[PDB]
Formats: sequence, structure tokens, C-alpha cells
Amino acid sequence: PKHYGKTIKVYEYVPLLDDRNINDQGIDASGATIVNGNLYGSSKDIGNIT
Amino acid sequence: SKLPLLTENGGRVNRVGFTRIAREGSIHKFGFFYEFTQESIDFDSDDGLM
Repeated sequence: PKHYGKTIKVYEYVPLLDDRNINDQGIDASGATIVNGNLYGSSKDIGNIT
Repeated sequence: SKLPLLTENGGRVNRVGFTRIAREGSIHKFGFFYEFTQESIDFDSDDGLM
């Protein structure tokens, strides 16, 4: 539209289970703080997921 | 010393003259302008710029 310059910007919302979902909100199942807040992210390993 | 004294004999004495002046004025031309592009009004944030 008119009167908004020449550039267009849009947001992309990453899924919860994604390796590029990097945040510090993670609290694990035992209540301890963890460095990742995306659970297992894009992992496909049964051991890591479990 | 310059009074119009008149004797009993009359004659050609105390003749005066008149004069007139001309005043004058004239008109002059003025003006100014500004320029703009289509993008300067189409992409500008303010649609009331003009």
C-alpha cells in the first residue's frame, strides 16, 4: 500500500520442537533449569527424545 | 518686503504663477514554486503532505 516506504516485513513463528527455537524458558520434568526450552527440538534419536 | 502692495494707478503689478507635480508608481512581478516526484508523495508516511 501507499505511505509505507518500499520494504515489506513479515514474521515467521518457529515450531516448539525445532532446533532453531533457542530460548531460556526451559524447565525440565524434574523442575530444574535447563539450557534449552524446546524439549528435544528436531531430534530423531529415541534415547534423546525419551 | 514681498507684500502685494497696490497703488491707485493699478497697472501690471503683482503677477503670480502656479505649478503642479506628477507622482508615479509601478507594479512588479513576483513568484516562487516547489517541485516533487510521485514517489515523494506515494511512499511518504504522511498522506496529507501536499
